[PDB]
Order: sequence, then structure tokens, then C-alpha cells
Amino acid sequence: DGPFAFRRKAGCQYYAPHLDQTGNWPWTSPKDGGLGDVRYRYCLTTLTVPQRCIGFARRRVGRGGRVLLDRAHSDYDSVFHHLDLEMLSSKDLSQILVNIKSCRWR
Amino acid sequence: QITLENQVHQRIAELRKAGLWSQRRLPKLQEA
Amino acid sequence: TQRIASHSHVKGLGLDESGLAKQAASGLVGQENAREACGVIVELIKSKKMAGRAVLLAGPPGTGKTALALAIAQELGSKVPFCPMVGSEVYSTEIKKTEVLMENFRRAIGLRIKETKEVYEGEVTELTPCETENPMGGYGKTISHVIIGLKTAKGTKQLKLDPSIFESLQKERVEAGDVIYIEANSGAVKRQGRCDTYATEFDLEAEEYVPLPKGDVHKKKEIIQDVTLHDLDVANARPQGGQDILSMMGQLMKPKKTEITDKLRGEINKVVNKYIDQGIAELVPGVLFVDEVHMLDIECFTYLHRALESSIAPIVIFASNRGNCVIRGTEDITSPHGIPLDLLDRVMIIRTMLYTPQEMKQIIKIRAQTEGINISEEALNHLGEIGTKTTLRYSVQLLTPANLLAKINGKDSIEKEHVEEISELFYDAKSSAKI
Amino acid sequence: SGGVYGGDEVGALVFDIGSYTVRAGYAGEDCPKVDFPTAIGMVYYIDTNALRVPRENMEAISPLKNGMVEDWDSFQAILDHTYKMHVKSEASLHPVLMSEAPWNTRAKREKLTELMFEHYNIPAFFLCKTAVLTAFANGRSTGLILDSGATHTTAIPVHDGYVLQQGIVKSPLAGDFITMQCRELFQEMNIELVPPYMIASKEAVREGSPANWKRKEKLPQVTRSWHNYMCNCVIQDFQASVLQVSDSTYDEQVAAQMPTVHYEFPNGYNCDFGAERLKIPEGLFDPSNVKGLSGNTMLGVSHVVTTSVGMCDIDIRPGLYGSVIVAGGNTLIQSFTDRLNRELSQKTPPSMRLKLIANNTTVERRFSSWIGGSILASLGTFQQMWISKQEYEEGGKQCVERK
Amino acid sequence: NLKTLQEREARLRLEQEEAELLTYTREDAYSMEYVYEDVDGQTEVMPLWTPPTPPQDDSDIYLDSVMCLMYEATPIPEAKLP
Amino acid sequence: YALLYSDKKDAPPLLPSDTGQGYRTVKAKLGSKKVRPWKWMPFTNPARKDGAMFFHWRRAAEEGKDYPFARFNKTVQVPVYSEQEYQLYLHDDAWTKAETDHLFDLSRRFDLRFVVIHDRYDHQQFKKRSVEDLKERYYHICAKLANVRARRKEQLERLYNRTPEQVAEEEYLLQELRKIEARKKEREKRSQDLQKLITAA
Ligand SMILES: Nc1ncnc2c1ncn2[C@@H]1O[C@H](COP(=O)(O)OP(=O)(O)O)[C@@H](O)[C@H]1O
Ligand SMILES: Nc1ncnc2c1ncn2[C@@H]1O[C@H](COP(=O)(O)OP(=O)(O)O)[C@@H](O)[C@H]1O
Repeated sequence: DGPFAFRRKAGCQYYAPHLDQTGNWPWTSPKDGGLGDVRYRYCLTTLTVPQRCIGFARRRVGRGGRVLLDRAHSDYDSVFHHLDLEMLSSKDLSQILVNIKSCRWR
Repeated sequence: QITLENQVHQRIAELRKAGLWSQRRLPKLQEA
Repeated sequence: TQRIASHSHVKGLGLDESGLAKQAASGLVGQENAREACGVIVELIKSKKMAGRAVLLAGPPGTGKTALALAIAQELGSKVPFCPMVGSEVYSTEIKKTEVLMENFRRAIGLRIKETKEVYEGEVTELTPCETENPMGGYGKTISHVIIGLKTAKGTKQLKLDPSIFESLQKERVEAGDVIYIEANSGAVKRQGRCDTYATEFDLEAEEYVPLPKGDVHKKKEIIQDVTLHDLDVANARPQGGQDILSMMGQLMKPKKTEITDKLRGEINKVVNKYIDQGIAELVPGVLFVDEVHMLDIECFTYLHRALESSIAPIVIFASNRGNCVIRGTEDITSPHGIPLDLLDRVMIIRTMLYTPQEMKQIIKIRAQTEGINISEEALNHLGEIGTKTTLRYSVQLLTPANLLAKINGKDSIEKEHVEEISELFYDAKSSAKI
Repeated sequence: SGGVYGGDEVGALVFDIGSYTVRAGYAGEDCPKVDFPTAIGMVYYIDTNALRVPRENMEAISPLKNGMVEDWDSFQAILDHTYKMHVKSEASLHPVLMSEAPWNTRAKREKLTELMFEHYNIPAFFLCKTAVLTAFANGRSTGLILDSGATHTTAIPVHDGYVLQQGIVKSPLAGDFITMQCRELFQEMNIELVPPYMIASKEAVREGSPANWKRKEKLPQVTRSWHNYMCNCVIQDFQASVLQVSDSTYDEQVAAQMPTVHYEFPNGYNCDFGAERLKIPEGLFDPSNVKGLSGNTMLGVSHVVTTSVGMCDIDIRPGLYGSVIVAGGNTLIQSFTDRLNRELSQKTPPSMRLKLIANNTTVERRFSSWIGGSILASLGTFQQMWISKQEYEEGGKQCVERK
Repeated sequence: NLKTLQEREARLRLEQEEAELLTYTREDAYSMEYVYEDVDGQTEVMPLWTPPTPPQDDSDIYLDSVMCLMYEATPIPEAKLP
Repeated sequence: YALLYSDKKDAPPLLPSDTGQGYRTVKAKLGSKKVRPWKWMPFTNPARKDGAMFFHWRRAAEEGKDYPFARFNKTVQVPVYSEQEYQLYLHDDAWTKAETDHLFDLSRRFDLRFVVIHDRYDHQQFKKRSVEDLKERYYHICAKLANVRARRKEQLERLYNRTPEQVAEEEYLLQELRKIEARKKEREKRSQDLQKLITAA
């Protein structure tokens, strides 16, 4: 159908395009973007000395060898503070639906 | 039957003018 | 330690979805009609609609009456209580027979009691915001509220409690830096101890430092406690608290198990019903498996066929092994199964036929499997043949000794020679009768 | 984890030179500690204070014309004054990471390198583009650096950290146009007056009534260009204070019904512009009916961006549209970023992701170039790209092949 | 008293709007690792964003992420004809 | 909802730093130790390719350790052919020796970034060339060099099919793009109808 046809081929490999959903750089979510690299992922975690869930966060190394812990905001930032009752073991099922209980221990 | 056939016909006729089509028929990228 | 018991292979009646019986019925084989009756009665128990109903597992020896009893018990599950009892246990030198029977009936009945308590805890930071004197009266110095700064591991939350509790605070050694156990309604303060953060390694003391509480200050602790009615009876029977009960000579004789009907029934039943209909507890009637029922005296059957008439009596599973025999305590009064003809009319008889030689082989094989020892085809056939000759229980007992003989002889599987040697080293009573 | 591969900080005095305001500061810092006007009070006085004291002539001149340094003497004077006063650091003690526009000529670049390596004898040097730094400031290797400086608007695209020189679109629309239009509007409705530079004292004035004040008897300052600069100061103050960009096609039905806003001139003259305060920021996006040049043919901001995208290969446009980088002073105007986003969305072809980086909240957009320069300098791998004194004294002095 | 309670609640609210937490407790969190278990009980390690590591060989092929905006990968099978 | 993905930062977030509190608690913890002297010492990076030397903050205990990041300077594998090699093998009519040398210089400088090469390509000294053309030329030269020294077939026709079609698509007018979307929705409806038919059979 027209000159633009895939009939042409040789001794090489071709990359296939993804349709119906245009992707973005690795620092975008796979659900909305594409090929979302985990290196840029903000996940729920629990601190060591405190016993409160600070919400979504990601470990990152900063200048001088010091490691930082960035954070994000979502779901009012309040439901996660109460999510500690789900990680230690509506506002009760929501804590189980918004996440897959993939909160970081210690 | 009475109308679906005409719709399918006018869709197939207007499907691809000369190859350009957003849903499919995209030349695959070359590796490097 | 697995500690395999005599007959642990039984895991349940193993009835199909339709309620019929199969061979591989979760460990137990054969006994189709008996296992179907067991399923019917366990469905009855689960219904929890009828009370004071008894069933008799009549059958010749070796029919696995106790086996199917433990099977139905396991099927019921650990949720509902299951009190096993033998007729000999009824004979007590300190407590009469009928009262022991009633205590067993009570034990067979379960009761789950829930308890929810809203309590606040955390490191206290006491502070009293000065307030103008009572506005209804004159002037001076008063306190309208008392703020307590409970600090928990998750954070801090100040509570503006009622000022009347200040007496409790001063009563106990509630100083800034210790963990207190507050109660929502009662309000009583119970200091748990100082925080471990201040427990310097050089301070010599114990039971005084406790770790910080984990979680929010406000905690709604929900706890459930399952105790049989007999437990409540015993708890309300003996006293507690002062009254010179600390004496040794005139009080150490704790076995006062003697019990009266007034306390057993009446008040206890009423408080149980109050907790039930109020939402504080849920009644859980269990089962009372009474094997060797023929061993009971007529004074026991005459009380059984009256206690079964009560609405609170639980389900009883009698298992008589003897046949037509004189009732104990009676003068040559022969009755079927050693049970008075009057009680047999109140029990459903579940007959258990003898195991087919094929069923004997299946039982021997599954017992060997449970034991964890492999047996050859010839050895298994010889075991089945000898179990057909003599009592079946003799064959199952020849597995472990034959297994050890094989292991000591350098071989793993039990060969026919091993069982043949054990049959001559050990034999049954039928052969021992040749005196 | 010792973090040996974290980064390095070795001098690298970033000097982001700009047409409205020059910026400077050490590398590794997040905000430039030096920010003063670029125009010098050429009789040379270059400072926020020295450039506001009356003297004999004090003619104002900007060394950078069209973003390109032309008066090397004034540029050297600015650099020397900046160093001596603000930095107090010896020239040949720390490297320099000055920035340049994407349209810097080869001869001018060589002359800048020569001035850096001859009169200052700095230990090292590196001249990166402004769009590259603006992209690094946002951690973007690909995107459209929509520069909106005081003299040019250019949607420069970058590919893998390299600027696409053929994709730049030097639109004349810039801050200077807004300032000229505001001056014209004022002259139409009132008389533009000098800031307190000459006003001795003000008095209370009724909104809309003529103001009264006392004139100072200081020098006359015959140089009108200096008066023009002092007036442009107040014009820019007005622009950044009350001037707001429209959010639609700017029909003459909604603007007459929006709330009113006030503003006080240096002499105390109070006037309201709630009716036409959004008329001036229209040629930026729709340069079709501007009163200044009614018969002109220019391209708005969205048009400039679309052209810059189209003039480049299509293989990179997906990374250009999705990473638009807004920068420069004009953008801080209220509703500017929102209007730009709306226009690009309605203009950009659907099915292509368009995302505007959320950086308008702060005023750091102007300093984006300096931030990117400091970031690049703080890198360890970049420590080898510096043009050392040995590479220059060797005889090559060729920054084209090295940059 | 009602007005005092209202103003105290307002004051406390203002305090919560500045910053909840600001420290990380380097004592243990700095060196300790993080791990979680999903609903299926599977384990995974917390990936910390470190700077680019030194390449010891010719691995880490150039990916050209900006090209992945429209392409995902290259399958093995093709049309296999002129 | 689901977990978040962000490169730099979100609107209201905030990150916690390390602890330096409770000096009394950790008084003896850090009082029983000292600090390793840090010196503003000069360092020479071997990747400089020259004799220049800069400074850096390092401890006095490792006065050596020339440079950690020096091992990141990995040059791209670009063949370096001689004049005779070009005259014998890489001779061409449309191209010339100077043009091929300029192409290879740009490739070595920009690390095989053909887009940036074409961008900075000198269209004055040499007539206009296309990205696909530069790629074809480079890959052909590399293949010829690898063969004579003793990787995959390059098809300029493919690039000739991909870029113009994708451009024509990107240039879809609003009305025709909406019509294409409507036709896509109609094809989806036809597919759903076919699914219903095959399921009902
Ligand atoms: N159907 C069966 N399947 C497997 N084992 C059985 C079966 N019936 C009886 N047994 C075995 O018989 C032994 C004892 O049976 P038991 O219940 O004591 O009967 P009784 O009490 O009449 O002697 C148990 O160790 C059990 O292993
Ligand atoms: N040649 C240039 N290159 C890059 N940026 C420039 C250039 N000239 C001016 N700028 C930037 O443009 C801005 C113009 O300021 P302006 O828009 O008048 O401020 P505002 O509108 O916020 O009051 C300056 O902050 C300056 O950083």
C-alpha cells in the first residue's frame, strides 16, 4: 500500500515502534510514560529510628559521599502517615489499594 | 448489512491514501 | 519433634462435595456408611442448632472408631473445642461421678470473649495551664484542664485530659520521661516504667525501664480470649484477694473440685447470655467424645440420659467397644453394648463393619508411609496377610521394629525376611493363648 | 560507600554575561552571589550603587549588542571591576566558565579566549553555550531552551547536550519591545519621569490627579541616553510589577471587566491600568496588530518554538516538544507560562507529548545559565575539558575543536 | 475557653505547615539497607541513585534514550523477504 | 493511583538530611576520635592529554591517586584510514578525500552523533548532505576498512522510507488528523463487531 512499505530488509535488525501510547524518557512512569527506570522511582519507605511512614521516597547519593532521601507528595500526604499500621504488621482499604504493600522495611 | 457494508467499504477505501497511517505501517528504525 | 502417635494419619472424614464416601478419605479408608454418618453429625454440630444430642460409635474392636472420632474432630477444626474423655476418668475419689460428667460437658462447650480497650501511652510531659478560679464562685487559683504530652515512637500528641485525674498522676510516680498506660473511660494511670533511652548502662535496675511505644498514641487494642464454660466455672469458684488465703496448712489442699448446680447454671448462664446478646462474646458449643462408655456405672448413665435432656448440653460422641455385657454397678443386668437399654434409645448408633483385607493392606501401607519407611510389595503383602490372620493393629506395630531391623541389617526397605523374623520375635495374643 | 566518584569543585568562577544583567559566582554554589546591571556608567562605573550617583556625564552603554560582546574595553573593565569588588580573588588563581550565546562568531570567540588567556592569565578556561547550561540547569540533555532575554527571544533546541545551531530562531520580540511599548503608552497618557535620581521628595496625590513634587538642583545630566536608561529602569519595574500577559485571544470584552490594579510612579503619581495593562504583552505571542509596527511580519513565542522544532530533524522533535525549557526574564510575567503552554498545546500536533518544566514559581529562570554552568563545573568527568594555560601557550589557542 | 481552643488549634496547625521531618538519622539509615516484600512475598533491593560507575570494559552499550520515545526494542522475527 | 516517577523534584516535597543532634548523647561518641587532615593539594589528571595540573580537596593520606574519573575517557571506535587507503578503497565520485576527512573528524569529535554532525556540517565547503547519506557513507567506509583489514548491512533506503513518512505524519493538519482518529475509531468498532460475531457463532 504505497511506496512506504516494510518489504525492504537485509542482514540487520530493526527496532519496532510502540503504537497507541507515546513514551517518554526513562524518568517517567511506565503506566503513563514508558520504560520507566527504577532509578527514578519514588516508593513508600519507613525510617529506622522513627516509626512513621514519610511517604514516597527514593535513595540518592549527594555531593561529598552523603546519601540523601528525596520525597514526593500524593494522596494528600496523610493516608501514608497512617499506613504504618499496614507496614508494621475508608482510610483502611485505601492504604491497601493505593499500594501493593511494597513499603521498604528498615 | 444494509449500512455496515458501506461503512466498511468507505473505511477500507479511506484507510491508507498512499501509505501514511498513524495506527500502523510505520517503517522500523535501523540499529546502530 | 514429630513424635508420631499411634494413629495420626487421620486428618478428616474426607467426604466428597456431594457428601458421599471415598477410599482415600484424607487418611481414613473404608467405612463408607460410618463416615457418611460422621459427616451428617459434624454438619449438625456446625449448624449449632440442636443440643444434648448423643451418638454411639458401636462396632467390633479394630473398626477404627477412635480413628474416625479423631477424624471428625480434626474436621471440626481447632476453632470449636474438642474434649476427649474415657469412661475410666469419670471415677474420681474426690468429686462425684455426675459432677465430673457435668464438668466435662462444660469443657466441651466453648466461648469466645472479645475485649476492646482504647488506651493512650507515651512519654509524658506534664503541664497544667493556669486558669482563672471557678467563675461560679470567687477568685483564687484553680485548674480547669491538665495537658499531658504523650510522646510515642511515631510522634507526639498532647491530650487535654480531665483535671480530676491529677490525683492519679500524683498517686503513681508519673514524672516527665516515663511511659504511662492511660485508659479512655476509666482514666486510671498505670506507669509502665522509664524509657530505655535513659537506661544508662551504669544504672543497675530492672523492671523499671521499658522501650518506647511503637505506633500512634491512641491505640484500640482488640483481643479475643476463648475459654470454655468450665473455665469460667472454676474461675468464679475459688476466691482471690486477701482474706488470709495466703495460709499454707489449712488452704494448700486446692482440690476442692466439688461444684454445685446453682453456680454452674443460673448466674453464669445469664452473664454468658448477656455477653452474647450484647456483642461481647460468641458461644461456641463443641463436642464431648466419650470412648469406653460401657465402662461407666449405671449411676453415670442415669445422669447422662438426664443431662442430655438439657438445652445447654453439648454434642456427645459415645464409642462403645464391648458387646452384650452386664452393666457395671448392676446385678447381672445384661444390656447391649454394656449400656442400659434406656440410654441406647437416646443415641444414634453408627455401625462400623470389619475392614476388608484390601482395606487392611491400604491401612498398613498408609501407616508405613506416615512412618516414613519404604516397604516392598512382598513385605506389604505378608503384612496384609498377617493382619488378616490376627488383629489388624498387630501389623501396623510391626513396621517400626521391622524398619529398625532393616536399618541395622544394612538395608533400607523392609524386606519380607525382616517382617518374617519380627513375626517370630514378636507375635500377637491369639498365638500367645497357647499356654 | 565512600562516594569517590561524587564530584569535584576546583574554582571555576562562572560568569554568565547578559544583556540586561550580568551574573557571576563560584562553581558549586546554587545561586550566583553577584548580580548587578550590565550597562556601565561610561563617562567606568559598573555597580548597582555607582551606577546611581550623579556625576559629570556617566553615559550608559551595554558592551553586548544583540547578545554579542563588541566593546572589548568595556567588557574587560566590567570583568576587572566585578573580580576586584565582589570576588576579591586574583585573576590567575581560579578557572573561569563564562557562557556564550549559540550565535557567537568564530573570530569573536577566539578574541574572547585571547583576552581570557592574555590579560588575566587564568589557570584554565571553558566557554559553553547558554542554552546548554540552561538545559543542564534542568537536568535535560534534549529540549527547547526558550530564551526570552531583554533583547532577543530564541527557542534554541539541544540534542544530547549539543545545541542545534541551524534550529535557532532569533526573534526580535524581547524585553526591549515591551519597555518601548510601555514608554509609548505612558507618553500617550502621561509624562514619563525619572526615578528618585532627581526627585527630591514626593507628596500625597489623589488617584488620577496630577502629582506635585520638588526638583533637585544637582547636575543637569545633559546625556539623554542616561536619562533613557533611568526611565527604562522604571519601565521595567512597571512591567515586572503590574503588567500581565493575557490568557486568551485578548478580546475587548473580558479585559474591561477584570479587577483593577494600582501603581505609584516615582513622583507619587497614582494611576490604574486594569483596562489595558494586558495590551502590551500581546505582540510577544501575536505580533500581528501591534500599534508600533502594524505592517510587520513576525513570529510569536509559540510560532518561534514551532519553527525551531520544524527546522530540525524529526528524529529529535519528540525529545524537543516533550522537554520545552522556558527561560529568561520575560517569562516571569504573570500568566506568561500558562499562555505559552496553552498556545503550544493548541498549535503542537496532537499525539506528541508536550510538557512544560515547572520552574516558573521561582525567579531562578534568569539565573538558569549560571546554575547550569556551576553544575557543569562541579562535575568530575568535566574536569578534563577545561582549556588549560598550556593548551593556549602551546600556540594552538583553538577553542573550536576543544570548546 | 472555646476561643482559646480554636486559637490553640490554629497555632498548632500553623506549626505543621512548615516542615514535618528534616533529618535522616545517619546513625543507622546511612549504612543500613532497605528491603520490602510484595503481596506475593517476593524480595527486592532498594536501588539508590549513585553517580555513574567507572566502566571496566566495553559494556554499557549506548542506549540513546531520547530515541526510545517512539521505539521500544527489536524483535527477532521479521518479514524475511526482499 | 500508584507510585510516583519524577526526575528532579515535585511541587511541595522535602528531603531529610543527616543527624547532628544530641551532642550530649554523642559527646563521647565523636570526642574519642579526630579528623583526617584535608589538604588543598594539586592533582594531575592523566586524561588531560597535556602537562596542566589543577587542585582538589583530598585527604593528606592519599597524596597519590592521580584521578578517579580518569577512566571515564573512553574514545569511540572510529577507524583512522590513510590517504592511500582512501585512494585504493574509499574512492568515490560524489564524495572527495577532504569531505570524507571532514566527516570523520566531525564523527570523532561528536562521538558518532550524526544529528549533531549534520547540524555542524560545513554545507559551504561541501554541498548539502542528508543525515541518512552521512550514515550510509560512514558505515560503508567502516565495512570496507574492516573487510580489507581481514559490521551489519546498512540500508539508506530504509531511512529514506522512515523520515519522510514520519514527517508527513507530523505535518497532519488538524482536520485530517481528526478524520484519521475517526477512521481509527471506526476500525475499532468494526473489530468489536467482528469479535461479537465470532463469539455469537
Ligand atoms: N480406615 C483406616 N485407615 C487407616 N488406619 C486405620 C483405619 N482404621 C483403623 N486404623 C488404625 O487402627 C488403629 C487403632 O484403631 P482404633 O481407632 O483404636 O479402633 P479401636 O478403638 O476399635 O481399636 C490406629 O492406629 C489406626 O492407625
Ligand atoms: N543576551 C542575553 N542572553 C541571555 N539572557 C539575557 C540576555 N539579555 C537579558 N537576559 C535575561 O533577560 C532578563 C530580562 O529582564 P526582564 O524580563 O526585564 O525582567 P522582568 O521581566 O522579570 O522584570 C534578565 O534577567 C536577563 O537575565
